Amino acid sequence: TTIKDLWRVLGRPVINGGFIVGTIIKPKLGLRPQPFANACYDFWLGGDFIKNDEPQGNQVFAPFKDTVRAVADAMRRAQDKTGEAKLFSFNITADDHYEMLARGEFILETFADNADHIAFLVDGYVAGPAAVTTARRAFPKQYLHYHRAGHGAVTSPQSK
Amino acid sequence: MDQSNRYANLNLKESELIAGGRHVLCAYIMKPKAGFGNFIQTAAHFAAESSTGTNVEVFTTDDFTRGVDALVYEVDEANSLMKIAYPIELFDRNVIDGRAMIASFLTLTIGNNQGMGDVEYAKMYDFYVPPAYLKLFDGPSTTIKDLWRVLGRPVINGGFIVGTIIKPKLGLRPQPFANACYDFWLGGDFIKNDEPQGNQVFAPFKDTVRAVADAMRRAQDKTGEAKLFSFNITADDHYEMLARGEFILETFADNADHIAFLVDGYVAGPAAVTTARRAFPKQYLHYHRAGHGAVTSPQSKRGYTAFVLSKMARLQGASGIHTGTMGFGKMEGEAADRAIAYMITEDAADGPYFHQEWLGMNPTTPIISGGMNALRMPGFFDNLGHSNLIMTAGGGAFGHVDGGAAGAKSLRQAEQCWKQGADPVEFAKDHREFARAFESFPQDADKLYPNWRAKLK
Amino acid sequence: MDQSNRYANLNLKESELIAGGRHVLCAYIMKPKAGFGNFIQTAAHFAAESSTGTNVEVFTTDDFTRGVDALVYEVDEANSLMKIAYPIELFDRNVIDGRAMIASFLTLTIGNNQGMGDVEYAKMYDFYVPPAYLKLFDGPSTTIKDLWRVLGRPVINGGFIVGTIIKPKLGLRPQPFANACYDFWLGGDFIKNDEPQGNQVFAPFKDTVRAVADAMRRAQDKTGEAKLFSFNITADDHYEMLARGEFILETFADNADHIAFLVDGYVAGPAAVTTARRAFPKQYLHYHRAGHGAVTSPQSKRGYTAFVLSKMARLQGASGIHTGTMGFGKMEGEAADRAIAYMITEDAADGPYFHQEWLGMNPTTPIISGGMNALRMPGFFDNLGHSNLIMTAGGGAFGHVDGGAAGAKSLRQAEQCWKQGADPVEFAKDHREFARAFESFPQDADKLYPNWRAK
Ligand SMILES: O=C(O)[C@@](O)(COP(=O)(O)O)[C@H](O)[C@H](O)COP(=O)(O)O
Ligand SMILES: O=C(O)[C@@](O)(COP(=O)(O)O)[C@H](O)[C@H](O)COP(=O)(O)O
Ligand SMILES: [Mg+2]
Ligand SMILES: [Mg+2]
Ligand SMILES: [Mg+2]
Repeated sequence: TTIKDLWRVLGRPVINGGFIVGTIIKPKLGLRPQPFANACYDFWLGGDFIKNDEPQGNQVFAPFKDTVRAVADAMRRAQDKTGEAKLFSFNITADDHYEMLARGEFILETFADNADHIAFLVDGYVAGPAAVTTARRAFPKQYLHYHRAGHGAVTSPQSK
Repeated sequence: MDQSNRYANLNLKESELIAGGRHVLCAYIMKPKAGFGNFIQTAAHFAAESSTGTNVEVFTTDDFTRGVDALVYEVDEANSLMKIAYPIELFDRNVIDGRAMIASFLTLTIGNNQGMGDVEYAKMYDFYVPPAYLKLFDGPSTTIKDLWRVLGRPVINGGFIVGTIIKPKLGLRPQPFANACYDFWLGGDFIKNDEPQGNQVFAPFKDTVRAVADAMRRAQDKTGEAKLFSFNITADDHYEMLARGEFILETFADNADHIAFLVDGYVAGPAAVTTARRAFPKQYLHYHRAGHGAVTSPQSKRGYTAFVLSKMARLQGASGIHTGTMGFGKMEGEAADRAIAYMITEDAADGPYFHQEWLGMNPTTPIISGGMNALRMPGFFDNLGHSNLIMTAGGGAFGHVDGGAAGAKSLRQAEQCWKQGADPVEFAKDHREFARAFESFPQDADKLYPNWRAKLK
Repeated sequence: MDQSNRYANLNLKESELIAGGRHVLCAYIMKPKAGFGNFIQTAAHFAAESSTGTNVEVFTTDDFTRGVDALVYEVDEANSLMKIAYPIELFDRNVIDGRAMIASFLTLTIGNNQGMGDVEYAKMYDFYVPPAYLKLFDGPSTTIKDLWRVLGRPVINGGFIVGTIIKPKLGLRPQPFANACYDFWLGGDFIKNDEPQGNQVFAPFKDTVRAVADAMRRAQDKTGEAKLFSFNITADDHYEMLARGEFILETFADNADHIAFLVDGYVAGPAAVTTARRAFPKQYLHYHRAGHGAVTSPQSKRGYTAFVLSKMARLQGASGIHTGTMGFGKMEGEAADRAIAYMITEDAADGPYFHQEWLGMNPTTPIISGGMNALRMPGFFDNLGHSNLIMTAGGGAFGHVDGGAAGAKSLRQAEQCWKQGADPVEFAKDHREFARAFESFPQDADKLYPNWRAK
């Protein structure tokens, strides 16, 4: 999957479809499911794409399934209000391959007719290539968003 | 019962329906049966049976239902033409991933309407799929580019893939089967299973797969060139398809990207095509259409055309589909079938009634097969205009008098002649294997090249 | 190229080919195109393209190959008849369990031969399957007995299952859909999804399944009788079919044995039918044949007949298949179609060309549907001779002027009229739901019972 597939969902040209206006839900951690979804809705009134901040998932104060359901409702509301397609990139990173599958399968089923508006975020540097491949091979029709948190430990020019 | 007031709206404009992007359009050639309704009444009942209604009024109908009715928007009784607009909300979607299914498109648009007692016949000639519905289809994941890359060809306009089918259709035991493979691969690129070859008692699947893998490795060592094989993994059982594909990839090992999977998509159905597309997206999916002629033949006034079949196969995710020889081979076909190839390969193309934008959906290769040989190829290519495709010649290769390798070479040379714009008889004087195709198929040579004897001596 | 010396052996005796048990026999109505070969030459080429050959000689052919050639063994050019014997070794088998696949039978016997440039047309009217090949097919695992048992009927000759289809075909949202189910179930037994109903954006699958399960509980509590539902689980993706079926059974819970699974087997194909048969063998498999008319219609001279389709469906494992109304309803059909029902229900039966022994393979129910209503049923049963079947009437139930429940009772009562041997107009004098079906469908009433209003 490539940006072509995001441009197509947005109704843009599939060749040089242009700039995708995005954000990250901030606070990095701390928003409960409904204030999280309220921030999504607000941003989507003027923007295209939202990604989870890299550590957001299934914290005790923002359970994964409740957050996924509130975000799916916010996507429908924002799309109904604006008449424009909206995208979300969900963190499905886990140590356990079966947890990654369980997260991705739940998201696609929940988003239903908006399932092609979903990207899957993987923290590929800390979880490793095995986690990246789990998402690439299990969900090849969903845009795979590689987040590189931790890379700076070796990539910095300060490191030789 | 006259349902034309509900199901016909001839004041709708086709460009507004296309522009709106909320409807699938289908164009049919139809005739009412004698003693029932007129053309519009019959077309209206056809739309009702293809969307929300039945042959009588039901008291459970509400206005929400009426809003998703399929509508007859254009008729031309003189040319037996009927066009229907299907609201895209009617089509079924997967619960697991929200994607489209061709089974739902088929059920509504060419399902029960094919058994109506008040219709003599109705055949779909074209369909339009708007962006909102088009993007929900799988589309191809692997293309000819992936075969060209393995062959060391350019990934854009990589050219002609010289192929064959292992003949006899059935009857070769595993080692004679693999020997024919090896012989052809000394001069050619690609081999496909003949459509029914699989796990017959006399040619067990695992033994054949192992012998073919050894023949691929020996031909590649002998020639220094990459070779391809397309295996039939068709089964009624999904788990048998998986078991066949998994065994092949493991056995071929470092040559696993040289493998294509063949599915008899018309007889096994879209479910079998989707099993291969979704289980093995990194393996070229070769759609074989055995049985299609029962509806696609122009002799049939029912079902759908080969153009419609080919267009659906691209949505389903075939990497390639058999498009026929366009009148140049042994099966039914016409020169005008070149438009089928353009619909499945281009990003934008014209069907008989609708223009289609593919929005970057991957192309489906036209696979040319059916009574082809070296002698018939130049005329075929003149009609199509290119050779960025796979052509398989079973009888044309294994019926060459000097063997499979010579027959493969004869097909390579045929395309080299067409590419150089050469006269085939003159060209033949300097290309033996191609000149020996004249002697292997002397009935084709007398028809296509009269007096080839006097010049080829 | 004339291949008749190899692929035609008209000295073979059909009775010896049957007795040998080593061949599948197919009977076709075939016409050659002009300017090619004569009838036998064309039939021989047809057999070559349907077994071991092509249109030219290939030097890889050996005598072992010649031994598995399909052979033209009988021709009747005057009646355009061609009969071909296929050695059973030709047919593909599963690597995982050694069983047969209908996809291989179809590929060889009615595959590429349907695109031949030298044939005008060729349609299969009958086929014979010997014991050695027959026993390798799945066959049905669930039958009408399993529905009769759930209904509390005798498991032998349990009788007529009163059914409907939820109409509108599409458009009802989940609660309006479930309300129509509840209403019909107050008078009837069985409800099927209309063939395209599934997971439309306006009627999501899980919401509809949950509302229907609540309606089943309410109708069962109200009536004290068991109710059945046949859900469409058709999908291109095998994993979507499993996901739909698994959700339904879990949701219906203690009513899970009241569920049948509907598969659009002609458009989704044999692969979809086998997914349901093998994944859910304890759930009645309802084969819906939408699209079949493109080849089965007598207007077509290609492909195969409805008889051939129905016979294959029994081998595939359909618990039931739509066999049509045999000319009594809105779809194309002939009264002679009663022989289709007998082929799929009996242990031994005659097709147009071949007698078939089923060796105890389970029967497939004839599912009767398509423009049926209470008025048309007596004539239907008189032609068939029995009512041990499922009949679904969508328009016939939901077009009844007094509602779905009354619609259901008119169907029940019209079978009681036929079973009792009563005159339908006299019977209607004492059965109001039946009588009101005459008022609901007055054009059918005027044709079938001329002076019903006076009486
Ligand atoms: O079995 C055969 O006849 C072929 O292998 C061709 O063999 P030959 O080269 O010897 O003729 C193909 O299956 C047909 O081409 C199918 O027709 P189509 O491509 O139209 O679907
Ligand atoms: O959609 C329909 O038309 C039906 O639900 C019948 O509804 P009605 O009762 O309202 O007519 C069935 O699918 C047809 O009977 C199929 O034909 P067949 O059984 O011949 O395959
Ligand atoms: Mg971040
Ligand atoms: Mg073939
Ligand atoms: Mg129906």
